[PDB]
Amino acid sequence: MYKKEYVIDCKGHLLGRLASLIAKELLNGQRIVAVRCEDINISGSLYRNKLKYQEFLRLRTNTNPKKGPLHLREPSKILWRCVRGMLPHKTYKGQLALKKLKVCVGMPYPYDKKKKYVLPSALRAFRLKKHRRYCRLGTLSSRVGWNYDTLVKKNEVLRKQVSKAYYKKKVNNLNEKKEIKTEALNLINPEQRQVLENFGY
Amino acid sequence: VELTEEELYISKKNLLFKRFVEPGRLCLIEYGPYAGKLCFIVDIVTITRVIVDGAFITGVPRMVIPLKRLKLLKERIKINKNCKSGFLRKTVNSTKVLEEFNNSKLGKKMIIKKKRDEATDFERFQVYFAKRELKKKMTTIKNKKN
Amino acid sequence: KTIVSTQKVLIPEGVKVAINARKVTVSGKYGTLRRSFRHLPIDIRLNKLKKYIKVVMWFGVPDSLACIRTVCTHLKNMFTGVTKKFLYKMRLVHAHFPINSNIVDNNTRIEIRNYLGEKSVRFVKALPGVVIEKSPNVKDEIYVSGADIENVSLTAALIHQSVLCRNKDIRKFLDGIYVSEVTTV
Amino acid sequence: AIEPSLAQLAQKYNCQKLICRKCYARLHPRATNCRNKKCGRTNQLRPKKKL
Amino acid sequence: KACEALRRAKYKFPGRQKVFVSNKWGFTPFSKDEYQQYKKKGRIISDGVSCKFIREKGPL
Amino acid sequence: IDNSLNTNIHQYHIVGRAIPTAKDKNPNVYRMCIFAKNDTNAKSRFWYFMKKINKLKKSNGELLACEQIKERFPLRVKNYGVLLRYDSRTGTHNMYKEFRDTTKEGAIAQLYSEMAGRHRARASSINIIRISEISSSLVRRPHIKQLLKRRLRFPALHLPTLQKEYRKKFASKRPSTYRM
RNA sequence: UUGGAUAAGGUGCCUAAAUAUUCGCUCAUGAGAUCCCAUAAAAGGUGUUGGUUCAUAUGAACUAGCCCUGAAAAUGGAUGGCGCUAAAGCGGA
Ligand SMILES: O[C@H](c1cc(C(F)(F)F)nc2c(C(F)(F)F)cccc12)[C@@H]1CCCCN1
Ligand SMILES: [Mg+2]
Ligand SMILES: [Mg+2]
Ligand SMILES: [Mg+2]
Ligand SMILES: [Mg+2]
Ligand SMILES: [Mg+2]
Repeated sequence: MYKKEYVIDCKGHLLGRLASLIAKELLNGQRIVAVRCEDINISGSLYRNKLKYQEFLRLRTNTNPKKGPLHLREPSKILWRCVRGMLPHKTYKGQLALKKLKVCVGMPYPYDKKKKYVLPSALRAFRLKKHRRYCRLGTLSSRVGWNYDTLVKKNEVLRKQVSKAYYKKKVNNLNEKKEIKTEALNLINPEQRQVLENFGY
Repeated sequence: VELTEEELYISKKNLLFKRFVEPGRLCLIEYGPYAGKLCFIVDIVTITRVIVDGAFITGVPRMVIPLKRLKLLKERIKINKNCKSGFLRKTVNSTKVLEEFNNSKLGKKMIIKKKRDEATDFERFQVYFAKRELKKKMTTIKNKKN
Repeated sequence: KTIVSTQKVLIPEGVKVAINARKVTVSGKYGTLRRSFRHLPIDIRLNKLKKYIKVVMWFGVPDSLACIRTVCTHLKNMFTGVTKKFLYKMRLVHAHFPINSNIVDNNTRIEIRNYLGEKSVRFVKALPGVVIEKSPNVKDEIYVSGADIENVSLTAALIHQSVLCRNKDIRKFLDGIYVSEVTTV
Repeated sequence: AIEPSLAQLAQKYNCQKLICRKCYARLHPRATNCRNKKCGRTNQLRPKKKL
Repeated sequence: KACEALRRAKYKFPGRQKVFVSNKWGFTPFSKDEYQQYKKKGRIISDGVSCKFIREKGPL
Repeated sequence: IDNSLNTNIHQYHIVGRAIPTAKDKNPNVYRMCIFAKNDTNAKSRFWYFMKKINKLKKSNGELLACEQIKERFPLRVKNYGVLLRYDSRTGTHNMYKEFRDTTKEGAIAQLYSEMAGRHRARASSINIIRISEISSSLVRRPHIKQLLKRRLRFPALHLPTLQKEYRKKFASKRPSTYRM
């Protein structure tokens, strides 16, 4: 957490754990961009999750619902809320930490060209037994009225093509570099070359 | 009775689970006082615990471990179930399995890492210099290509 | 926990079986069927040189074994479908008013008219890739057919639902379409 | 006008079942338990009343 | 049948009860086998429900 | 030597006898193996058992011998049969369980965990009545029988337990549980 | 006052300290979460997990763990919150 800004790819993660991971980092002093928040997984069965959400929604302020619990139903929003929950947001430091976090659905403008990081101690594949029921967050959101899910998916798909295109180019570049290295290893100095070989490069 | 051409099929039939925990599997201990160390599966205690032995080439004594603390390598050497440590040592040396492991990508990378760890400052500097030289040469080549 | 549990599913003669990651795809005489199994931990494998496919499950309680068995059964069903269409015979029994069954839109969308004499039209559309035919032998029965053992069954169920009456004695009013025979073409 | 075989078939579905003595669920005629969670899967089953 | 009856009865007591079949002969404080043995050597006199065991103690 | 894996249950042979009295010059000596964490605990256990069985209490007897028995072949897999007496919240039960292990002590340790986990039986409530090595022809429990298989082989589906050095919260590329 | 080392308790984050290790057990369409303490019962359960006693690898009967039912009140809502299921639950070591 000594980087300028960590971009976290939220696909295949387990919600609460991910949030927890984020929160500590934020507290420490790290700018976090939680990206691709539609594919965050919850450890409960989908129906159960939905029920829970419904229950949460039901707890509103009786006198004037303009105040009280704002039931933000965007997956990113939900994630943000979760993060906040795990923070001392009522102080100043906590507030600052919260501010530092930025959440995104899918991938927007700058966070497509930035390196996407994964939290391995929070992954669904590493935290759930494969005979247990899990729930995609996007789906849950859709169920409790988010609407912009299909659109998001489409956008993601579109982005994927672009990424693939870029990836091909990158691969080509890498290959070229390798070739160059191969060529030039004979053009250096013997002892130096040997040394290089010894140290892996 | 022979297979004639079915043998080939058997050889090249994709199996999802390569590397089984079984007697004579190589094994890299990941967690504990011993880590990064190699050690062979002698017997197996239960569904979770196994007895390993790092043949006196390696530093790790015969001991029980949780399988969870082991990462199976692609290497195996056929051994009798009740094989004692001396026998294991004899066999592995004969088969040159350690050499094979070293040759393999993972082993190579491990060794590289070790080298990096153990290097003197000067050696690091030498490496840097070499890299710089390569870059220069590489850059020149790139320019030429352009 | 049981270390190794296996099930052998013998493939028929004229079946093109193709698996990858529990996503099984079978091609035959009466269409192609694709059905994923990536919701249980199973390393199902092909044997293209000979016959059969082997479903194996490592560790896991009796639940796991049960799951494996189910998977095997499903596979078998699929194979059967590919070889030969799954024929679901559905006989409609009426006490007074004859049930008017009308097939349209390429043997899909079976329209049920004049059930118990309500003068309304009951619409029930078949699932993807399932043909609904009428009687060539007797007078009442309706054939629900088309490769997938599951889809056809579902369609049949839907049809039944569409038929069945509401707030009256069900033991007296036996009116409706019912699955007579589960067979193959 | 219900020909005997057809009638029998109809019965097979509509009549020859069991019923939960607790939540009234229609069960298969050979069931040992309720299957429904609300009765807590009771074994208290009765046959569907005929006529 | 007896066990069943007991169980039925239990449904009416409060708290936790348990039906317990005994190795005794019946109300008498002797194991079945023991009782049989006693009968064989005639060291036991049966009255009504309860039975007395000859202890080798009284006068002739 | 590993200090995270070890379970500190040892086996102690204890011998003790009631103090001799003018009226009972030649008392009876009692011996037992006791599975306990330290020597003092073992002694205590022995005393308790004496109390339970005979008329004897620590106050009117003396420990004659305490040995501490180490496994003779601590690297030979063995199939252990165990007999237990345990107390539930509802009453008392006898039971027999089997554990495949490398030492008696290890087996005992396993057993304690099992009882804790499966029956919620706490260490206090259990009395080990006999552990003996069972030949493979007399294995009655399926989870041990299976192991006793001929050329036994299984894959490794367990999740990697990385060292808290190479454990990092930020990862480059999504790790793989598949391995091989 | 300074430094140390603990106690009760904890160690996912809030929250200082383990997403520690180790062996089990739990999936809940109103889970569970630690003295006092802020509740739950009789009775069930072909849910699963162990057992015991019997009979001829099935059929019984039981038994106890967890889990489910039994389980309904009024502002909205409270294992303290967020959350958590290869637990961050329960029982251990
Ligand atoms: O903490 C639960 C909960 C809340 C919220 C949130 F507030 F973010 F919408 N989301 C939950 C989710 C979510 F849908 F994954 F976000 C799952 C399970 C419980 C949730 C609720 C809160 C009221 C009482 C218990 N259920
Ligand atoms: Mg101080
Ligand atoms: Mg300290
Ligand atoms: Mg902290
Ligand atoms: Mg939640
Ligand atoms: Mg806590």
